[PDB]
Amino acid sequence: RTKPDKWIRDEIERLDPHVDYARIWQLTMTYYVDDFLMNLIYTLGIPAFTQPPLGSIMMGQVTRKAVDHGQKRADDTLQHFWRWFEYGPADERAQASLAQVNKIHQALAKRQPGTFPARDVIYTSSWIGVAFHRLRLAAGLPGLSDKQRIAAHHFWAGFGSIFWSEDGYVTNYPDSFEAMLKFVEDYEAEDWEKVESGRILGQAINEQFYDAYFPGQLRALGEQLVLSLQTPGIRRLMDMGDPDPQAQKIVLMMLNQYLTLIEDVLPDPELSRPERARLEGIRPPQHIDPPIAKILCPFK
Amino acid sequence: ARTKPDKWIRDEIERLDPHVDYARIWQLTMTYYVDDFLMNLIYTLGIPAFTQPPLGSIMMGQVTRKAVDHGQKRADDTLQHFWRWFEYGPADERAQASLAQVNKIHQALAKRQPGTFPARDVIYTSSWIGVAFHRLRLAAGLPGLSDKQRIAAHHFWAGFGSIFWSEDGYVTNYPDSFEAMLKFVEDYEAEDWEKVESGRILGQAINEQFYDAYFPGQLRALGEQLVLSLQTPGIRRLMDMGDPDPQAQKIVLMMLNQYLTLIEDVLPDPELSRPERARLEGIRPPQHIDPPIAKILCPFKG
Ligand code: HEM
Ligand code: HEM
Ligand SMILES: [Cl-]
Ligand SMILES: [Cl-]
Ligand SMILES: [Cl-]
Repeated sequence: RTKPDKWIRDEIERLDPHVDYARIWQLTMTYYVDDFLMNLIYTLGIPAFTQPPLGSIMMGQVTRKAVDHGQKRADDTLQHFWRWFEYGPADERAQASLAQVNKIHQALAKRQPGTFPARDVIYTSSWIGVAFHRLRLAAGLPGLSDKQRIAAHHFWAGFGSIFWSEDGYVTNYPDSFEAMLKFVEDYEAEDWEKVESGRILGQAINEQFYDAYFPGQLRALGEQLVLSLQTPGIRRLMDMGDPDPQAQKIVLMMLNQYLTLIEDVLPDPELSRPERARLEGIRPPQHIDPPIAKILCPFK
Repeated sequence: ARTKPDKWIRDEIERLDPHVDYARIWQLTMTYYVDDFLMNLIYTLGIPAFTQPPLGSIMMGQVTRKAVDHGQKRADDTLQHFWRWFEYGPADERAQASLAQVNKIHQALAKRQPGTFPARDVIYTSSWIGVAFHRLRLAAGLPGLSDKQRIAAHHFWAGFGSIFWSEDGYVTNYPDSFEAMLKFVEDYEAEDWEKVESGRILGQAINEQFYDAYFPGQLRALGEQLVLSLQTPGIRRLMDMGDPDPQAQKIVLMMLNQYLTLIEDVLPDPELSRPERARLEGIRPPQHIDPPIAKILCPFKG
């Protein structure tokens, strides 16, 4: 062992959340978090991101990638997310990945105008920046600490500034973590039109998670986990159904206990998950190097 | 298309006669709610128990080396037999022909190293398996096997005993009840077994197979707490496994309690046993490949 059994909490406490926001987000989102939890977040996220009809149409009907190749879509998305999370928006390795995502979105926008308003870039990024926070609160665990919240804000405000939308690069971002939460909650309270494309996509997204981590007879358990964590508003909008009240209390407690065990009790990891992944003989699919492009709009 | 009611397994046991239908009751106890993960957990807890006698850890760890050098294959190969026995029971030719193969294996091993397969150890090992889920449940704060499950488990393993070869002959004189099986297991585990390096080496390779299969990379620590929380204090000391972190132990035992509660009491019962489910998959899962068999020499009588 190179490090003390407990060092992550302490190292965050030592850092400045206004300067070291990249490092704090990395410590928050890439050490205790593994491929399973990161997949859980993506699974909860895509149906949130696609509350606008044009988004569920785009993914579910137009490209079909989530429906016909759900596993590849999940792996492809996460290759980018892990890279961003490891290095942050000031780093060229993350920026060149984002440049590729911007190029993808730009071509999609020509196929279907109105799919990429800045509103949705703010929402999606804000969702991700508060995701683990909200998941923890749903499981009865404490929210992110003061420094984690401030860092998460600066991290996502930073990525916002280099994130393309049909309204241009996202210059005017929520002002604080609390402002990100309120944006996400306000957006989720909007009167989105309910559409069959949303149901179809939500189901394909859910099934990817089940197929990866809860195969065969385990499906039912995995379903309770997702339906226990997905917001009531998004479940209704996408016809996902509702958790069994008894199962929900149990699965949330099990998630609570697992996170408690790895955070408070068992030794902290010495390396981030991406680092661990790059030591494996075969590169795990979520940790393959994302495709990159020319950096057009550099971080300021 | 649900074919069965959400809850039918408990009720089916309740309708059965544990003195006649013991094979079916054991099947309902050990092959529906149990999956490959839990079955692997039972194997992992079992081998170091079975090898408390030095000659057993020597045989597996030094002589054949299979559990040390090919742990995953050993686990799969053992469980192919266990699932088959559990699905059909000792009165069934399919299980008998598998056991005949295991008897042949043990017979050749016993010639290589006499004293490795006394009736004592066949009784202990089979009794350990017959009370394994019972003890695991009690360790996790759940109720033990029900009246009929206990009776059936006894008859099941008494039956297998009668066709199980040992160096003292086929095991005719078996513990007389579930309670007697539990006391035999407890008495054996209280014995003053000689502590030997072969035991440490084997116990650690057994543990590592489980970690490698279900708790890879950073998950290992969690997997270790699970095993060390369930393994008996006596066997941990004997095999230098160490002791669980008291905080982690309480957490992992509650998580196991809750998972079993969820699948048993809350979520719909499975419609098919795990072997049945397994035989529907495009590729046969390794635990559920049909075991190697031999000619039935000593047929079940009862
Ligand atoms: C909100 C509206 C958005 C829509 C409708 C959308 C849709 C898509 C589509 C259609 C793809 C191509 C793969 C496919 O056919 O499914 C894609 C790729 C991607 N998007 Fe978005 N996106 C949106 C916003 C965002 C945001 C805000 C992020 C990140 C913060 C993001 C991250 C990605 C990544 C990393 C990929 C690459 C995945 C792959 O190559 O399959 N998207 N998106
Ligand atoms: C009492 C001491 C026992 C010892 C030392 C022992 C040892 C062994 C050995 C060495 C093998 C061959 C595979 C290897 O190289 O590891 C084997 C096979 C097997 N034994 Fe035993 N055994 C014992 C008792 C039992 C009992 C009581 C059962 C079941 C109730 C059992 C079930 C099996 C099965 C299913 C196999 C086949 C696994 C394979 O082919 O890899 N053993 N045993
Ligand atoms: Cl953070
Ligand atoms: Cl299954
Ligand atoms: Cl890892």
